[PDB]
Amino acid sequence: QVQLVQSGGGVVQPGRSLRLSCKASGYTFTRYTMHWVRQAPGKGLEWIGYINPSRGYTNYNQKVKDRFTISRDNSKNTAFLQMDSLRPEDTGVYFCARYYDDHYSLDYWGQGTPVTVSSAGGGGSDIVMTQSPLSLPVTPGEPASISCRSSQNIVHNNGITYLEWYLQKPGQSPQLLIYKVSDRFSGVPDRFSGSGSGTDFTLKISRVEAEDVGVYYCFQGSHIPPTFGQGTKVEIKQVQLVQSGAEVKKPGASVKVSCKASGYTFTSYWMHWVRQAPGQGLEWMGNIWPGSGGTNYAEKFKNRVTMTRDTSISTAYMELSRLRSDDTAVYYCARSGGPYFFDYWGQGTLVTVSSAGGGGSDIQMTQSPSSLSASVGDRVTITCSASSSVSYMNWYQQTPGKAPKRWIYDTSKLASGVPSRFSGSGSGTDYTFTISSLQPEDIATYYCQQWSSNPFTFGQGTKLQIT
Amino acid sequence: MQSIKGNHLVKVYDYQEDGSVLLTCDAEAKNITWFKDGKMIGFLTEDKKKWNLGSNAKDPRGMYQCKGSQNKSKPLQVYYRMQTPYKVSISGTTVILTCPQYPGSEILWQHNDKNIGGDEDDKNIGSDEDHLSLKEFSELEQSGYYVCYPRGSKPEDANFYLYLRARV
Amino acid sequence: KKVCQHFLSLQRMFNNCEVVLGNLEITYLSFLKTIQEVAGYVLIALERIPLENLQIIRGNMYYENSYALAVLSLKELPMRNLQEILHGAVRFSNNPALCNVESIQWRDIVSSDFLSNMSMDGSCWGAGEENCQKLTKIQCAAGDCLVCRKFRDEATCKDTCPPLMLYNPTTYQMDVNPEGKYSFGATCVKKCPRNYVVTDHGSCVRACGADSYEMEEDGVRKCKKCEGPCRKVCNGIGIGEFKDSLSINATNIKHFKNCTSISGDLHILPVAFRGDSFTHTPPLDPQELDILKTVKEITGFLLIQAWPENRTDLHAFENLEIIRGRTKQHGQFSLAVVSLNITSLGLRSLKEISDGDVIISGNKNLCYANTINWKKLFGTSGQKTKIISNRGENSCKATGQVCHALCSPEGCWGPEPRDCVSCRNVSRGRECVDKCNLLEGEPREFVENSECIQCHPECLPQAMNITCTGRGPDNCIQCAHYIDGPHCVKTCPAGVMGENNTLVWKYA
Repeated sequence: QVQLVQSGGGVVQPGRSLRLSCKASGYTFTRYTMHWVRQAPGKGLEWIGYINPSRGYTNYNQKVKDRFTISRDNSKNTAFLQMDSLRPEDTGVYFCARYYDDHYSLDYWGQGTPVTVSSAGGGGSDIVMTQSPLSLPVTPGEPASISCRSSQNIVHNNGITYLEWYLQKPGQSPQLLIYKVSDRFSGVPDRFSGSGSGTDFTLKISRVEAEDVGVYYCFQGSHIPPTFGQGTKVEIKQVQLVQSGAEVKKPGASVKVSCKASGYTFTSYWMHWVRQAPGQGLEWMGNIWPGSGGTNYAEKFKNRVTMTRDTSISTAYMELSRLRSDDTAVYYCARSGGPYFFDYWGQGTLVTVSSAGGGGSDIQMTQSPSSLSASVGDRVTITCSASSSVSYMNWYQQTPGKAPKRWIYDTSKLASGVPSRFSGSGSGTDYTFTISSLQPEDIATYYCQQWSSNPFTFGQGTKLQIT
Repeated sequence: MQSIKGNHLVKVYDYQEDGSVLLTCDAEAKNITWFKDGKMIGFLTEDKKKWNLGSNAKDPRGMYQCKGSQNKSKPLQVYYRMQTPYKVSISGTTVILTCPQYPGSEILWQHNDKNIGGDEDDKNIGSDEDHLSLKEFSELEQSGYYVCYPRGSKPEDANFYLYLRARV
Repeated sequence: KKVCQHFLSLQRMFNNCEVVLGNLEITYLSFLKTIQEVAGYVLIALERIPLENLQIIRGNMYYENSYALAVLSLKELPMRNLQEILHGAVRFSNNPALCNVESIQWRDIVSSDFLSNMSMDGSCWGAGEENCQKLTKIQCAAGDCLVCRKFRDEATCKDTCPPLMLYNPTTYQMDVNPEGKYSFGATCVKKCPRNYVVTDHGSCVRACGADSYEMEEDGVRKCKKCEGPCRKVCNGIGIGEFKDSLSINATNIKHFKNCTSISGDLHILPVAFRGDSFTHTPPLDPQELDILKTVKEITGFLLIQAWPENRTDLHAFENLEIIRGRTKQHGQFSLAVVSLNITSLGLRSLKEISDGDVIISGNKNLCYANTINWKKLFGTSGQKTKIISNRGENSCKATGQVCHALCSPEGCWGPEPRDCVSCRNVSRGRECVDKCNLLEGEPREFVENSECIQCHPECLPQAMNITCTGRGPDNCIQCAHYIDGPHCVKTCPAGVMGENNTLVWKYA
């Protein structure tokens, strides 16, 4: 018996990465395409993508082709779907299905693996350093006070509380302002000052002028991934690390944003490399100890970013691969100091990335009615409308808690075991599924599916109930 | 290839004693009307129903489609070498075929209703995106009907098949 | 006779212990019965514990102070045999459940330690009247003594076993004892058995890794004193727990305390002394760099790319002795003291830089270095020094920061006469004086292979000829203190051990 076993589901923090495994049994794993389909709660089946195990050929739905990675192990007859940058919209049951090319239908579906994207581990791995006021406008000459509270106590085992409050004036490099909780940066005027302990810290800006205007974004330090804060933009109520230039690419392309180093022995200060998502806070991306080429890349970008070194030319590249729609950022490439992380910073090479999209829009299937209640023995007719003409239509039966099972293939052919009371008919953009005599065993969710074009499109599903 | 389902009524008669290319129309015989690259090239009022394209030495080529009492059938790309059509290139003894419709989905190929270009265990049959490579082309073995289609769709659902005959 | 020093572990690892040379820490079922002789303490912390044969407690440890028989909170604890606790006091206290024990005195069980004899909650001893105290005093203490005062080889009671070494007046030398007997616990064993290593006092211990070292000068491992620091391999920066460490960082300097053969590569870099932030390191305090001064091999690559500027030498590594470059930083540079501000290369002992080439560059005020002929140091022919951009050699020579002419042609790694590769005349250890005190001098040396070896202090100096030819008081030409036969000595032997440990009168 053909058997597909999904494994690896569970609860992970939003943005985290997850890899699933689908062990295929009962058949030659290399002989049939393995495709991925997700069923979000309350949502219909969404085709994710497929991989040809014999050819390795993979296609992914435009929604996740840049976040999902479909992999396979022929020696293990197992497919892997690497899901990175996990988002709440991706919570759902993930199913693996075999493509029998002969029937142009997903004939076998695995039992599926549930995936829930939520703040289970959020705040543990990171250190949510939320900042108290937000966009607090301050009139000049007033004791404005911006506080930030840390999801854990930021006090490292060395005992040094390595908070810092790096202040970014309009259109400028992040510049460090309070070195630890209560020192001040040399050249950072005493006008700013700060205090705190445990999980709440704050800085009192006793006299504020035009100069301090800008957003004070509190870094973390003890938390293994540096973690900069949301940003309470205060408004009104030498060694220079040269960056590379503004570039704009298209989705999935590659950027190598460079940082030339001058004024400090390049192999003597780790060129830790922040990023600044526009409309979001800074987040470390990964360091590089220019001496030895060591990278310590960060988790949210652990498998997309590659930051290499070229000591001779005094330049540090940072090859981000497979850019996704929200990677548009200004990658300030700063120098990870002695007593203060991110001391003196670079110009930053804004890299706004937004391709057309490609296969964002595909054949759309409409199933009617969405819900139907009928008596035992009643004839039930379900209609499925496609936005464009399809050669063959497939019907799948999904009982609550069970995997979708192919019911009709080729728009009229009943799968093995299907009662003759079920029937499928239609051509082009109109198809019909008919159950001549409803039985109590027929209660399930029924979906029509198109495969003529990638991605495979499924109807909204018809919930059939017995009155 | 062998089948006519999908409105692929135009076929090549490979029962020729002489090197002439004959095309056949699989429609309810009343009168067969032939077309070549969209323009009508003949109207068979009963009697004969096959269309002679001449000697195969003349490299007959074009999109041929027939029509009986129903609407015109799908075209049959004839390409002898002794709507966007399939691209044909010959280099030495290598014959390369190019998919007219390459939306970037996985493109598959079939030769006389037989899958080809899938297994990597063939050094002489390579598939690279919308291009199929046929090295050391065997005129008697590799000639026939060829068809390409995307995963999830049917080969008979293709807009047309390609009839390839090449002496290399 | 089995030996020992959680309840399950102790009841399994003391059960067969016929004698415990340590102490009897029975704390918190009938598991011990033949604990014959105990040279130490007994931490009785619990109602029916036989301990029937537990005969002698030596108090070699104590719970707090002379706390030999500590009790707390056992009527059926018939310590009938425990008849003389030696070298200790009985803290037989908190005996709430103890019966038949108050009736028995607790003082004939101890000798001359009644001052610390505290006890609080003719006569029978233990539970059941079948047991008695069996007084024997009011050298046996357990009643050819059964249990000896100090040492009982097989059956005789001895204070001290036959020594491992017995003086030979026939050799006029204090020789080994052919009947040498290491004192195993209190029993003399011709061979230190039980996989135990002979110790300094002669009592083999299974661990003498403190202030000593283990050696095998014969078929039995011996515990020898630690020459300087004894070998203590530590993983360096790169291989082991610090495998990701990027410098001799602050949080990682200490675990290299006493770390003899840094097996990785010490790599002190600018981030370390600057003290790193995205790695969470406090600034390396310049004094703490002294910790590595015990380093005597850096069997890797020592790239020392900044040391505290207020210090005028790389003295903290003044004990490197081999820099065998099994790993080579940049594949060729093995000792790479580069871009510092050391006045003298200062590394006084590097005597085998095994593999890589050595770059001593950028040390803009390191001037004595260029004189060193780096051919005797390097260890394979593919080495080539690169001593570049040190202080201008003409500038150094004119300013007189030259090697002390009390040092031979080989160069000298620092201005002071101690730091000099090879000596003009002889050498008195780390320094190399003008002339070893052949006649004039307090130490009054004897030159050796171009080295001054201080005379045996047990020999008086003589003013007409050289003091003493060779090391060891046998070879000294003047002996004002007594001289033992044909050898000098501190004093004539009286309390020596002879054929039967005879106190050799020897001579007057």
